[PDB]
Amino acid sequence: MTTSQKHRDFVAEPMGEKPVGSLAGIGEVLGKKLEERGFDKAYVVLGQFLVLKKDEDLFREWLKDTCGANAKQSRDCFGCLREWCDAFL
Amino acid sequence: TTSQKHRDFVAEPMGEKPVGSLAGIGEVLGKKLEERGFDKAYVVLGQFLVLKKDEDLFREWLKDTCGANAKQSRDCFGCLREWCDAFL
Repeated sequence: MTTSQKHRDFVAEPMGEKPVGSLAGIGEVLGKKLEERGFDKAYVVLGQFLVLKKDEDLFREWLKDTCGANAKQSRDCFGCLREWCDAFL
Repeated sequence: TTSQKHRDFVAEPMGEKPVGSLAGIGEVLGKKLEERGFDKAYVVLGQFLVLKKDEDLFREWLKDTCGANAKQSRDCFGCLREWCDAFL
């Protein structure tokens, strides 16, 4: 396995009310910016992922535009949501 | 109370179910939702989640987007709310 332990912890269980910083790739800096834009719980970011029909390009650009995520951060966040959905949705 | 359609939806993961699997979303509403990009039930769940599960704003969005009446929007909200309580 090459994923983070943090990814593995997120994808191992339903997310409930977990904060946005529980997502892989979302450190404290990106998490604060997301919270300031209203994306305060991980499920709100899941919602955007789903409204974009799980499209990697659109979601990763949305994250870049919304909190300044770089390529690795947005890839990690996308992959964590994608695997969570494959497990639970 | 609730329909069997509702109970069937809240009983299991929705996967790739079409938008018409949602309680309240009949033939006409489903067509108008597909026309606007909401072709799968999970895309509507996405909007419910982006709106932070807010009942008034979600039901208003659904009326604005596909013409759902009060019963239809109530049914659709309730099935997404109960699905999330079971699975999210």
